Amino acid sequence: RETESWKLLESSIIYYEGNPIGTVAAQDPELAALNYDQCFLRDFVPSAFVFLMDGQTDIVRNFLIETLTLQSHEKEMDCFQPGAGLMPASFKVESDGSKEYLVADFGEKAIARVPPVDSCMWWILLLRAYEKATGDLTLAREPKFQAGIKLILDLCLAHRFSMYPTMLVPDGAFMIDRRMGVYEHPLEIQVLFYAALRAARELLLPDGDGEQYLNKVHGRLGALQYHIRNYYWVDLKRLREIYRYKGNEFGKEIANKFNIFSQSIPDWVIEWLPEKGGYLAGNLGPGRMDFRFFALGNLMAILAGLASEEESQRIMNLFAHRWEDLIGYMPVKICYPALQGLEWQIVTGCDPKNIPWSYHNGGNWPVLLWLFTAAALKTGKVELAHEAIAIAEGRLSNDKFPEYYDGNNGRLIGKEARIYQTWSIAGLLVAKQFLANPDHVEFISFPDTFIGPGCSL
Amino acid sequence: RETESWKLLESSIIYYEGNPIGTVAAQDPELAALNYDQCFLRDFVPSAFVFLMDGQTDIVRNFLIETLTLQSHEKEMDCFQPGAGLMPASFKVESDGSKEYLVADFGEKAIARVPPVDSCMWWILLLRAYEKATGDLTLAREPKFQAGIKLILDLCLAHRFSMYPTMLVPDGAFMIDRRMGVYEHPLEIQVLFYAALRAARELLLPDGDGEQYLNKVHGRLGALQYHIRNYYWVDLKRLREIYRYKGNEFGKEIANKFNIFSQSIPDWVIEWLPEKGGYLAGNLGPGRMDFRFFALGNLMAILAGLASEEESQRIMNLFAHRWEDLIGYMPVKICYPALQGLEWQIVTGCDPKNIPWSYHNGGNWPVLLWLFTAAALKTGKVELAHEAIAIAEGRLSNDKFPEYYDGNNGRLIGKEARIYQTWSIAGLLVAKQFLANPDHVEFISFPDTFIGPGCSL
Amino acid sequence: RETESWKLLESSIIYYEGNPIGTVAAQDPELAALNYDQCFLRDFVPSAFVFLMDGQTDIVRNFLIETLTLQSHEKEMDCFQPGAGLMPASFKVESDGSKEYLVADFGEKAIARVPPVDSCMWWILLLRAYEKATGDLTLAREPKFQAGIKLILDLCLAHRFSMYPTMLVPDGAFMIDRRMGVYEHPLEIQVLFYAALRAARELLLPDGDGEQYLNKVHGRLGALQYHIRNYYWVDLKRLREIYRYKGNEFGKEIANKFNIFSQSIPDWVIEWLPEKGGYLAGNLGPGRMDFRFFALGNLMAILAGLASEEESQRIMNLFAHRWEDLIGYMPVKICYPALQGLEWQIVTGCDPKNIPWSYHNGGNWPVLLWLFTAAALKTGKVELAHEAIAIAEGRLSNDKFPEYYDGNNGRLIGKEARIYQTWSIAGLLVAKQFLANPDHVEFISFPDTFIGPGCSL
Repeated sequence: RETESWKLLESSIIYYEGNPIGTVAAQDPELAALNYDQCFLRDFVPSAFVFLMDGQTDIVRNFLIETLTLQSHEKEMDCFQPGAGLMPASFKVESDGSKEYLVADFGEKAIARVPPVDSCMWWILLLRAYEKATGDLTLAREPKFQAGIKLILDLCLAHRFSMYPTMLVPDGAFMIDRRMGVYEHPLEIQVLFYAALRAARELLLPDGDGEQYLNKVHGRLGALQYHIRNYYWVDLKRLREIYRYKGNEFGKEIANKFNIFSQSIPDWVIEWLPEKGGYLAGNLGPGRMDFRFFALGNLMAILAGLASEEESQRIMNLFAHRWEDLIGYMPVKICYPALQGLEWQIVTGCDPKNIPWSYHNGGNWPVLLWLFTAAALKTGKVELAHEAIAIAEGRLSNDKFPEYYDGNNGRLIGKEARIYQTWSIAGLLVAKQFLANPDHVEFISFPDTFIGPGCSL
Repeated sequence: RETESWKLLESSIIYYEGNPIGTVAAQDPELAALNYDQCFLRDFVPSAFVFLMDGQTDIVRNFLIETLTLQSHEKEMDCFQPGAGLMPASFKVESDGSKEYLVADFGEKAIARVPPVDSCMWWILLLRAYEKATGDLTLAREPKFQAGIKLILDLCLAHRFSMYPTMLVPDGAFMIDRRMGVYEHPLEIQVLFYAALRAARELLLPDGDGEQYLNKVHGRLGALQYHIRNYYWVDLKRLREIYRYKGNEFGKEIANKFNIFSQSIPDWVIEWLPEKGGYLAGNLGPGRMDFRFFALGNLMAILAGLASEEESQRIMNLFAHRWEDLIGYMPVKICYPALQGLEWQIVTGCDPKNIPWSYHNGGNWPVLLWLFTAAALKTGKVELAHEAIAIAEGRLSNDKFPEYYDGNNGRLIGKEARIYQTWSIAGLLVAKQFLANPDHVEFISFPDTFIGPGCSL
Repeated sequence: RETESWKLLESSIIYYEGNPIGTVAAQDPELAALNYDQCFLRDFVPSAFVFLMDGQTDIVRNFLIETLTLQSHEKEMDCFQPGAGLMPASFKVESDGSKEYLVADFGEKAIARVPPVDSCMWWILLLRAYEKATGDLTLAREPKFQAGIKLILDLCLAHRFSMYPTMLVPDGAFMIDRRMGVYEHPLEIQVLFYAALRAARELLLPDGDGEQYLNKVHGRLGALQYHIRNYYWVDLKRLREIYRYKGNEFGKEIANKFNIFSQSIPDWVIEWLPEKGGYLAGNLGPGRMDFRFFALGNLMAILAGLASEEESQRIMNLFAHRWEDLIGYMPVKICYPALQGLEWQIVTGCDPKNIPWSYHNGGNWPVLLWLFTAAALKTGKVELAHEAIAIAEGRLSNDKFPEYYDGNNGRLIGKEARIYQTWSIAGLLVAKQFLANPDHVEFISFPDTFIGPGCSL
C-alpha cells in the first residue's frame, strides 16, 4: 500500500538467498544497530500478522521454516547444551565474502544471558496463525514441523521438583528480557504456555507417539487453567480473602497455600480496583504474590480463552476505569505500577535502563496495541479499541514510531528508545486491520474458552 | 486618598532633611524592628509606582538622588572593597544629637553577608520608570546619574572565566536573600540583568564614551537573550529532548552542552506542564538545570520583552492550568515546588525560616501580584488579573497585610511574616491602579521585544 | 633515567613542529582517547616538574610559550567572549594534510562547559617554578610574558558585588571539573589564587603599570589571607564556637557573619578531628560552610605559605591521625567524606561518574602524592612521605598507573579510571625526586610566610 507505515515495514524486511525471511527490530539511523539489526522472533509476530492479512504469506512461511531449521543448530556455552527444543531469541543474515548464512542467538550471546523462553511459544502460535489465515494444513503436518513441536513440548512439559503446573523460569525470560523481578512463574510465560499448548492441541497428529503428547498436553492444560484461574486471579472479593489469610498454614486443606502474608500486600491495589474490575496477577510462588498488573499476559489470556468470559469482562472494565494508568498518552503500559526508589535498586539491580516509569519498569509500549485491539473486539468493546488507536495514531508518525514511551502516562518518548521500531509500526497496522476486519482476530485467538473449575478438563 | 492602604503607605514614608526619601519595609508594632525599619531598594520599587501613578514624584526623585549618592559611599569589609557601582540593599536615617545622616547596608551588615545584586538593577528600572511616568528627562541625563549608570554597567559587564553570557552570583543574591539553592545563574538575576540593559540602552547618552557602553550593552543583550531563551526554556517538546539527551557529550557542536542527566529530571514536572504551557527554568550551570518555576523572573520576562509573545502566552497558560499551585489562596507563589525533607536540609543548610512551603521555599507573596497583573494585562488576559486581585483583596486587609503566606496553596499566614508589610500594601494598590489604567504598565515594561533567533541582535 | 616510569612519561610527550610542547593526559590502549589525547594544563604541572629536575627544560619553556600564544586565541561561545587572560583547560596538536596547528579548549568544548579557572593560576606557578629551577629570568620578563600575567591578574582581581575577597566560580572550576558542590568559593581556587598572587609579586616588573599591579596584588593578598585563615579554619576550638553560634545575626560586629546554623554541622567532623589536628574548610558562602576535607587545597596552602607554621603542623597532625581515611591503600583521598544517598543525587545531579567514594566524590588520587610529599618535607615529617610513597610504589606499576582509586580506603581501582595516566606516573616520580633532593620543593613552595593577623599585610 501507499502508507508510510507500509513502506517502512517493506524496508525492514530481511532477505536471505533472495528470499524474505524476517524483519529487523528497528531502522534507527543515528543509533548503531548493534543487536537491533537482528530479527527477533517475538518482534516478528506482529510483522507476520500484517503480511498474513495483506495476502503475501511467503515471508511468514519462510520465517517459520528457517526458525525451525535454526532449532537444529548446535547451541553451547561452556560445554553445556540446553534442550533441543529451544528456539532462538533472534537471528540475522551474515556473509563471509563468498556466501550468506544465518547466525542466531539462543541466549549464549544475549545480554545477561537471558533465555528466550517465550520465542518457542510464539513460534507455535505463529504457526497456527499461518495455518488459520492461509488454510495451508500441510506445512504444520510435515514431519520436520511435527518433530520440532514435540521438541518444544518436551522442554515445556519437562518434569519438576515442584507441585506447580506452571513453568519455572529465571528473570527476563520473555518480552521483558532484563532483570525486573519477573523470575519464577511470571504470568506472561504461563499464558503463552497455555496458549501454545492449546495451539499444539490443534496442530498435532495422533500418529505414532502423537497420541501420547496430546494426552500430556490435555492433562497439563487442565491443571494450568485451574492453577492460574484460582491462584493468580485478583479482585475485591479475592483480595478480601487474602487480606484475612492466617500465616504459616500447613496441610492439604488450607486457604493460604503459598503463605502470602497480608501485610505484604501494597496499599495501592485496594483503591485501584473498580468494584467490577479484576485481573490476573504478575506472579506467584513460595511466599510470593506479585500484584503488579501485566498487560500482555492479561490481554493474551482473554485471547487464549484462558480468562473466563466474565473474567475477560472484568479485565476490560479495569482498563476502562484505569484508562490513564493503562493507556494514557500511548497504549499500552507494559506493567503497573513502576518499581520505585529502593525497590528499583533491589529488584532490577540498579539497571539504569529500567528506572521508574521507563522501558519494562512501567513504560508505555506501542506494539501492545495489537493485543489490546484484538482483546477489545473479542469482548465486544470496540469504543475502547477506537480510542486506543486514535491516541497512538496521533503521535507515532510524528514521533517516528519510537520503540517505547516513558512516564506515569506515557508523555515522554522512551529514554533510550530506538526510532522506527518495527513492531511499533506493525503494532498500529495490525490494530487498524483488526478494526477493518474483526474476523482476522480468529487466527490468534481461540473460539471457545477451554477452562473449568476443575483441575482436569 | 481615604483608602486604608493609602494611609498606611503614607505613614510608611521616610523623611530626611524634611524631605520624603523612601518607605520602610514594614510597620509591625509587636515585632522588633530589626532591619525592617530600614528602606530596601527592592521594596521601594512597588511603593514608587503607587506615587508615580498618583503624581507625587518628589519621593521617587529624592530616593533616586540619595541612592546615587549612597553608591559613592566607601563600603568595606575586612579591608576588601567591592566594585564601586554596588547599590545597597537598604538604608535608614541615623542621627547623632546634632545632625541627620544616611547609613546604608551594601551586604557588609546583611545576614549571611548576602550581596544585593538585584538592587542596582532595580534602581535602573526605577530610574526609567520615573522618566516614562513623569516625562522629566533631566534627572537621567545629569552627570552624576550617567556616571552611576556607567558604574553599574562596569560591574555587570565585567569579564568572566566562564563562557556563559549570564551573571554569576553567590546564593541569596536577589529578592530571595537567603540560601535557597539560587546560587550561580538564577533566572531572577538574568532577567533583571537583561531588563536593566534595555533600560540603560534608552537612558544612556552617546556623548563621550556613551557609544562604547551602548555597543557592549547591545552585544550582551543579544547573547543573553539567546542563552536564556534556548537553554532555560521549558515545555513538553523541550523536555522530551532533554530526557533523551546522552551523557558526557564533548565538543562545540553537541546537544547536551551542560551535561544534564535525565534521571535527575524530577518527577513532578512532566505531569505538571499543560499541553500548551511553558516556563523559564530557575537556573542553569555546569551539570545543573533547576526545574523549579520562579514567578518573578517568569513574569518579569514577559514585561521586559525577553519572552516572546508566544512564550509569554505559554507562561500565562501555565498559570491558568496550575492556578491552585501558583495562586491558590493568595497570589503569587514565589517558586514551585518547595524543597522538602532531606532536600530542604542539604540545599538551605537547615534554614528554619525557609521550611517547606514557607517564605522563599514556596511561600505565597502578595507583592508579586503587581508583576502578575502587569503581565496579565500585557498578555491580554484581564480575567486572570481580576480573579487574582479578588483573592488578595479577600484576605489582605483582614489579615493586616502579612509579608507572606505559607502552605501548598498559601492557606496559612507566613510563620514569621511581618504584618503591615509595605510592599504587600503597595503591591495591591499598584495592581488595582494597573487595572483602572492598563497604560501605566508601559513604565515598567517594553512594548517591543528586543530578541532574535541568533546571538547577535 | 632508565626506570619504567621514565619511559611511559617519554611516550606521553607531544611534539609540535619538531619540539616537545606537552604531554597527553593518559595512554590507555583499550579506551578511545577522547579528551585525554590532549594536554591539560593542570596535568602537565607534575610532568613539567620531572623535566625541571631531570635537566631537560625545553619542553617546559616551550609549553609556557605555546600556552601564552593560546591566551591570545579568540575564544567564544554563542557570540559571547570571556576575559583575554583566560587560559585553556587543554590543547592538542592537529594537522591538515601538510600543516600542524594547535587546537585548544577554553571551556567552549568542555563537558558541561566547565571553566578551567585553575589552569591560568597553575600557568603562573609553573612559570615561577621554571624560573627558579633553571635561572632563566629573561622568559618571564619578556614583554609578552609580562602582558599575559597582567591579563590573568585582570580577570582574577576583577570587581565584585560581594564583600568576600575570595574568587567566585561555578561548579567544576578546578581539578574537580564536574558538578560536586564546589561552586561559590572552593578552597582550592582561593589557595591557588593566593599562591598565584605571590608568584606574580616575584615575577612582575615594576616599570610601567607593573607597580599598580603589585599594589593591587599586595592589598588583595593581605585581605585574602585574613579571610581564609579566620573563616575557613576548622579545629575543635572553632567548631565549639560555631556550634554555639546564634542564627540570623545582623550587622558588622557579629560572630556568625555568614549565618551558619549549628544543626547543619555534620556528625562526622566532631569525632574525626584529633585534639591537635586542624584543616581549612572546603567552602564558605552565605549560610554555608562545607566541612568536607579537601586534600589539594590544604596541602597546597602549606606550600604556598598561606598556612601558618602551627596551622601546617595541625594539618599534618590530621593526616597522621586519619591516615586510613586520607591515605588508606592509595594516597591521596581527594576529599573526605563522600556524598552518599540522596545527598549524592541532589548535589551532583545523579552524576554516575561521581558515585560515593568514586572519582571526585572521595576517590583516591595518585597524582596528589607529589603535593603530600612536598608538604611533609616542608613540615619536617619525612616518615609520612616515605610511607605514602611505599604504599603507592606497592600497587601503581602492577595496576598500570591508574588515574584514580575508589572505596573508603582506595582499595578499588577507579571505576572508570584510565590506565597509564600521565600525572599518576609523574606524581610518583615527582615525589621520589623530592625525597631524594628536598631542596627542589623550593620552586613550587614559598620559603617565607606572607600572612598577617590583620586584614592588611
